[PDB]
Amino acid sequence: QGPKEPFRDYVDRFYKTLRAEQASQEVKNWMTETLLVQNANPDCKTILKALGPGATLEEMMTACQGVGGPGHKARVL
Amino acid sequence: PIVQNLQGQMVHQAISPRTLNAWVKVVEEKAFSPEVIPMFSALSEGATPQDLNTMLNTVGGHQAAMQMLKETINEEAAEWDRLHPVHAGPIAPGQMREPRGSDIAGTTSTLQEQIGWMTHNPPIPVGEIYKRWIILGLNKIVRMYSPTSILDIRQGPKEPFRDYVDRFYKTLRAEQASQEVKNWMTETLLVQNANPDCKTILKALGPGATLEEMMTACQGVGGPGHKARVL
Amino acid sequence: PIVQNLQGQMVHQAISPRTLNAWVKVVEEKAFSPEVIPMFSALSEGATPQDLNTMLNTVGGHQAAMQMLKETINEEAAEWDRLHPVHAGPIAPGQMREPRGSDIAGTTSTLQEQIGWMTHNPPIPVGEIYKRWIILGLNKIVRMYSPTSILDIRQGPKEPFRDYVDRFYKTLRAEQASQEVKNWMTETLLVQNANPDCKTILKALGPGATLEEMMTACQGVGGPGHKARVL
Amino acid sequence: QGPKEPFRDYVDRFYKTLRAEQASQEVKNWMTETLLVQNANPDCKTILKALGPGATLEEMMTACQGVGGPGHKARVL
Amino acid sequence: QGPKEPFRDYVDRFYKTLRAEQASQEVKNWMTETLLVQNANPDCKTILKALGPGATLEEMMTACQGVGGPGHKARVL
Amino acid sequence: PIVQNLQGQMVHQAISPRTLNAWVKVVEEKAFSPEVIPMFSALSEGATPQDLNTMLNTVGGHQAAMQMLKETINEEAAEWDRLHPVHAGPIAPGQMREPRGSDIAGTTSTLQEQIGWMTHNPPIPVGEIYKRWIILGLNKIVRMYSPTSILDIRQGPKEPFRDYVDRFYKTLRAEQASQEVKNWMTETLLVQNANPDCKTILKALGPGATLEEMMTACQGVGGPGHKARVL
Amino acid sequence: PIVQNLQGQMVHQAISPRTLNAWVKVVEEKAFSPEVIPMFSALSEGATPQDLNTMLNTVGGHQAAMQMLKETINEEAAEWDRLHPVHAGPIAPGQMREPRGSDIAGTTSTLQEQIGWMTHNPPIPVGEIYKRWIILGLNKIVRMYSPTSILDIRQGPKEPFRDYVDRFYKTLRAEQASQEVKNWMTETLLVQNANPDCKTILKALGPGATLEEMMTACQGVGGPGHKARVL
Repeated sequence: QGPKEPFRDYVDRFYKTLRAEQASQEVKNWMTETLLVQNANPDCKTILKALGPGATLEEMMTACQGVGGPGHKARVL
Repeated sequence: PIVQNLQGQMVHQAISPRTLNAWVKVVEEKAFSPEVIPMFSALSEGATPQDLNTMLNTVGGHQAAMQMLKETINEEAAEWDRLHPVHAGPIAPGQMREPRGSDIAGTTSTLQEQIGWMTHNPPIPVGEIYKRWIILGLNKIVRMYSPTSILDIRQGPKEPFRDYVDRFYKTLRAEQASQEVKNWMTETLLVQNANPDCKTILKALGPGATLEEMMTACQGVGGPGHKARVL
Repeated sequence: PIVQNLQGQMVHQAISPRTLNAWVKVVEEKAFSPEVIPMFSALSEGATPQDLNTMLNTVGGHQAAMQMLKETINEEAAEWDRLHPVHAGPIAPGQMREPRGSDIAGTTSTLQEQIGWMTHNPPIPVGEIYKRWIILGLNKIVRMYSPTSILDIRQGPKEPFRDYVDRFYKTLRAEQASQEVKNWMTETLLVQNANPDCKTILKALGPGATLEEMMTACQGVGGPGHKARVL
Repeated sequence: QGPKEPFRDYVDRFYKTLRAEQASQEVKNWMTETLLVQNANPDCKTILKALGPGATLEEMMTACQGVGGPGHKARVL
Repeated sequence: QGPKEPFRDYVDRFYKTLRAEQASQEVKNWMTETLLVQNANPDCKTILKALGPGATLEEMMTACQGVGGPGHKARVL
Repeated sequence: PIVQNLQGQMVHQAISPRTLNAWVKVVEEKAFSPEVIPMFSALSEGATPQDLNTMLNTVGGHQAAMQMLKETINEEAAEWDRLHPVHAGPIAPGQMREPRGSDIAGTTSTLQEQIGWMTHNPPIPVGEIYKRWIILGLNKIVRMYSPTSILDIRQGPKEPFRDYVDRFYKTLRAEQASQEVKNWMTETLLVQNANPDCKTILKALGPGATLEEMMTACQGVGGPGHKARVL
Repeated sequence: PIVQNLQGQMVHQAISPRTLNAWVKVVEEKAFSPEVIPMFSALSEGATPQDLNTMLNTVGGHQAAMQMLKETINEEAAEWDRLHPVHAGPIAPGQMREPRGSDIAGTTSTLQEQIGWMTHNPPIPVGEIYKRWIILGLNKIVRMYSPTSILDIRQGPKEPFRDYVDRFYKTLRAEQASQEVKNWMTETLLVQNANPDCKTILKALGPGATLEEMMTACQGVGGPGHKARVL
């Protein structure tokens, strides 16, 4: 993920190439835990690390609809 | 999907490619819009579990939303399997082996066996429950999509009542709440977030006001007439 | 909808997706126009209550207007047991329950119950009544859509009769009045609302002058009744 | 109704004209209901709009009787 | 009702003398509809008249809970 | 009212003088405050309508409110006498004749007769309904006595959450709304009418916490989210 | 509460007006102070959930603590029900149901029903349990009340030991920590938080002794204001 690249584009790019997985279901789950913070840009990585381990995709998706993209307005409630 | 009754016993016919092209076009045009959720239900006919995954699997770009939805389906399927028509141990020969959470879907069920448990004895609503779980996942996706809350909608200095109302209904559509709660709020929130000029007109409408009367009251130019000095 | 005649008894099937696509596109572009109202009546042959309900729920851009229609169906359903027969409550075993006000639509009664009372016993016009109520809602939407009144619509100084008369007809569609009263109003209307250039030749056709004769005169004069200088 | 014209003169002038109209009752009732409010002066029109739809001449005149003058307030003339 | 006397002050005074009236219950109720507006000041009276005929004490109190002071935009101190 | 069981069958006794004097003083001290509503129910020990009516009849200065309460009680009696069974005119000998809506009232009933229906034939709940009607009228009075309402509550620029919530708790017993609505209102109101400094603190805590947890979060931060710290 | 036993069987008498006034006045004048907790034990002679609930509901302006306390009671009732589910559901004919965890709450069960399981059949201490739950709620409330914390206490320059020791003991009331931990803390805090002039006196007194001996020395040396200033 680039510094000006939004989180949603990065997630779509990950899921789009994950279609071509050609690998185990166990491996996909195992990768999914680390990959999101691992390939993240420095701007969004701080939040992803703050959420930390033991978080589902729904929980992370909910958190990430609050951070937005570069030059955006803050979200609160 | 399964079809035929009065002209003989039901037969599973392959879903139309025209419908698949329309689904791709709807996804390209407005993937995350709330209007997609009843459109999917409306197009769905003769629930055969295997066919229900075709809409999910033929999706283009927004694969991530479908993958998140599958985790919701898995949670619902597991909850159903363990708390509702739960079965585990031995069962008599020939029996349809009381379907498990994964077996309700095409994931661990093969088509000839699946069709067999649908047509041999009285209907089993396996596709119907699976379809309900998809609606529960779709309800989450519109919530994830939404960028504005119910309170974020306000009428600016030069913004018409018509376009203010449009935005209020658009965020209300994605609010996912009780019918009573939506109504109880609608009476005050429109008045609270309205611009001063229109707010005086709205404030004197009074309690128990119908949407039809609100539409007739707000129809004209909204010039001189009413005076709020009593509330 | 329920359909089948020549081959045997009627069977509940789904609306064509090809027709649904055609309906969706005209609704996207001509949403509040009365030209879509005959399409609704013509295409809704053999209507089943649940299927009619899907059309209302799948609304896009023009959602706010549709919410007033949702309220109207509920009020009409209530009126159907308050002004029209409430029809007791208790019923002897082996009879199909019979439809109460909310049972006319999809709100409280099931599809199996709807098909059951339309097939087992003489057909009940529940789909026709709901269709009638939806059309009544469309007439209300057209009424609220209207932006101008008969007195307000006056022909501009550079405006021709052909473009003015179109605005009068568009305005007239939303007036909801008896034909005799509309004729009675129409009689002096064209000379009353015409511009000064148009009025001199328009009133020169004789006593009153029928609308076809006014159109005939309009054809010969050309443009706003003067040659050249259009813009 | 002009700027200083009262409702009593205005309604009487309308009835003086109405009697010579020689036309069906439904047409008369239909034009009567909307015309009086529309051709009323701004000051009286505001009160007529506040009173609003429903009833017939008896209740409307009864309300107008209590309102008095050419609108605004009592203690002018 | 005086210039700066709110409805709450005025209504308490009206019921204070009604305690000592010693009259028929029907007559007291029947008189009350006219008496409340009759002894009201013109600023308060205009809004009381705007509520129209057939208005209960509860309805009048509900209106008087939103009238504001001895008439809005006029000093109370 | 009527009291006694172990020592023998029920005997009539009048209301205590300290209770009556305390009731007079509480009205002088605290007027129509919502705290008086549970206190009045506690003070009114033994529900005999004629004795309960004595508390209403001994009220001082705030007589104007009592007239509205009296009319409210008359409306409630009218509702009771109409909606619930009216019963036959004559009655079989030995029976005391069942109380009507107006029989609850002190004006229609005689005390010996009133005690009779609470000690001869099975006890009629006349006191329970008479108190219910009075409580319903007192509920209307707190709305009239209110100087502000929930959507008019707002946190000032320097106000700490303690000052803001002290005011909210004072108007809380003037809400008189359903628990379902009240829970939703409590969740929504506090965050949206908060000052910008407090909004950051509330945002940091976020949804998914108890009243105690939110209060603990507010307690720890100090002042409106920081203030003077001379240590 | 249910009064006496010597004369015969227990008799339900509503809470005394004098006790109710005294309780309401103490809450008003001392607010949310730690001293209100033993006063609650003192003014609650005879324990019945409904009567105890009425005392909480009679409180004036100071409603906020009562609302927080009410939520805490609900949690404790829920906890008792899931902690002990052994007697849950239907019971044999002749038994009056007997309390469930939620029936202990004054907002759940009825007054006659509450007395029934306190003396008409085997006594369950529901009132004493409700009092204990209230005390747990009060322990939580004094955390909110507290304005200064032990390590932030610094004795002023002209401030004497008598003000300082009083402040320390008053502050320590709301910590709810065990006596062994409190006694261990008490050993070093007194010389640590002391001002320079009083600190040397405590250092001089040194290890061993007891609070009476330390206070005896401090009381004997007098105030910090000297008449030479060797201090």
